[PDB]
Amino acid sequence: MLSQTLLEMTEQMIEVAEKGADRYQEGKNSNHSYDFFETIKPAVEENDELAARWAEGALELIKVRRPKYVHKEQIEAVKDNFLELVLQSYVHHIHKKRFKDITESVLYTLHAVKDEIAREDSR
Repeated sequence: MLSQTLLEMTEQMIEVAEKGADRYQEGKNSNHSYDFFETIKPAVEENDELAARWAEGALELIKVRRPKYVHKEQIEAVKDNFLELVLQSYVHHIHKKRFKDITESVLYTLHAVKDEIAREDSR
């Protein structure tokens, strides 16, 4: 792989998360029934694939050279929170505070990985 791929995947997840946050808020304000098999399920499946490939790349990144601000446990925690964030953006059952907490957690780790990449890619 190239750090370039990881970076793109990182930015893709950030966008999924930010667009997800807006979808969540819009759903709480004025609910809309999203289709399960045609929209929700495929969104989770696609993002599940994205998250897995990202994690493997992120983990590779930290093994080759010990990064300054990102560690394994942090990378591993993204998956479950990210997937919950995706599902809830459509069904929005969880409360505002909880949605914010997982979104904040996911975004920070994503930004951290992004920072490490840029820092090490610039030598």
